[PDB]
Amino acid sequence: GPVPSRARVYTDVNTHRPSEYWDYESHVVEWGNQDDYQLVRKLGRGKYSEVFEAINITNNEKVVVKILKPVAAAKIKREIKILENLRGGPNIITLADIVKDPVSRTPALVFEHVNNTDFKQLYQTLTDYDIRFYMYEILKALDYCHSMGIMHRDVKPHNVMIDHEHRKLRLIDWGLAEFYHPGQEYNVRVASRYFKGPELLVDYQMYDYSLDMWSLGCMLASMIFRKEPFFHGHDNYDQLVRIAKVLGTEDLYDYIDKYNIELDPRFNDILGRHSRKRWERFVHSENQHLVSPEALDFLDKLLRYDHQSRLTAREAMEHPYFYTVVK
Ligand SMILES: Nc1ncnc2c1ncn2[C@@H]1O[C@H](COP(=O)(O)OP(=O)(O)O)[C@@H](O)[C@H]1O
Ligand SMILES: N#CCc1n[nH]c2cc(Br)c(Br)cc12
Ligand SMILES: [Mg+2]
Repeated sequence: GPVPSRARVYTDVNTHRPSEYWDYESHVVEWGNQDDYQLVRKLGRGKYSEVFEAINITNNEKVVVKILKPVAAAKIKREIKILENLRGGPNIITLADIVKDPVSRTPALVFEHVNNTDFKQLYQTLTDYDIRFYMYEILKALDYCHSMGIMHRDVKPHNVMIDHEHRKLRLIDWGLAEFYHPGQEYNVRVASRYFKGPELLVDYQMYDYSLDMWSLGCMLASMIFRKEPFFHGHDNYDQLVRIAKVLGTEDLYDYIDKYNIELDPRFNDILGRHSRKRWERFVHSENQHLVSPEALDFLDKLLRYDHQSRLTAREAMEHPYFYTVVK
C-alpha cells in the first residue's frame, strides 16, 4: 500500500504536550454571557456557520459572532481548543468568548473584529512591497500554529484578513484546522479547490503542515502573476491536471511512485503528458511590477508536488524575497 510520511519539522510537539492540549473531545467549554453581545448585521452564511457583526455592550467594542449550524456543532470542540491553544500567537485571530446562542441553541464563537480591507481591493492594489510584507506576516502565523502542532488546512485569501490602514493581518477560520500526529491518516476533503495540495488530489492521507505551504504558494502565484485563481480546475480531478500543465507530469509520477500511491484510473484519460513550464512563461506587461527573480525562486520552492520537499514556514521566512521587508 502507500508508503508512510511524517513532517520534517515539529514532528513530536503533540507527544510532549499534556493530553489536555490535543485531546479536544475531553475539553470542558467555559461559557460566557450571550447578553454581553448585541447582533448588528449579518455578514454572511457558510456551510458551517452564520457570521454577524456585533457590539460587546460591556465595552462598546465591535466583535464578530460565528453561530455554528447543527452540522458544525459536532467538531466545535476541535475549533474551540485550537483557538484557545493559539490565542495570543502572532497574527492569529483572537477568540474573545464562547456563548450559547438563544435562537439556534448552538455555540456562538465571539472574535476580535478586524476592520478588513475588501479582498478584491487587496488583490487589485497591493504593491510588490505590500505582497512581501503581508506574506511575511502570514508566515509568522503559519510558523506559530505549526510550532504549536496544528495545521490550518484552509489557507486561502478570504481566510487571511488584512486591515490595510493599520498594516494588520489575521489568519481566521480555524474550523478545518487539525492537530498533527505523526502517522495519522487525515481526511483529504479539506481546503478550497484552488488551494488543495497535490497530496489531497491524489488521495494521500498521511499529510502534514506542508499542506498549508502549498496553499500559500497558490496565493502567492495568483498575486504576483495577476491570475485569479492560479490553478483554475473545473473540479478536483481537473485541479490536478491544471497543476500538471505547469509543474509537468514527470515529477507528478515520481511523487506517486515515491509514496507508492495508486492514482485514480479516471486520470488515465485526462492527465496527458506535460513538461514543466519555466515560471517566466507567466510574466507579462501587466504583472511585471510584481515579479522578481527572488519572488520566482520563493514560489518555486513552495509549489512542489512532494510535500516533504516544500519550504517550511520558518525556512520561507529566511528567503531573499523578504530581505527588502522592514523588520
Ligand atoms: N474577525 C473578523 N472580523 C471581521 N470580519 C470577519 C471576521 N471573521 C469573519 N469575518 C467575516 O465573516 C466571513 C468569514 O467567516 P468564516 O470564519 O471564514 O466562515 P466559515 O467557518 O463558515 O468558513 C467573511 O465575510 C469575513 O469578512
Ligand atoms: N488574493 C488576494 C487578496 C488577499 N486577500 N488576503 C490576502 C493575504 C495576503 Br498575505 C496577500 Br499577499 C493577499 C491577500
Ligand atoms: Mg472561511
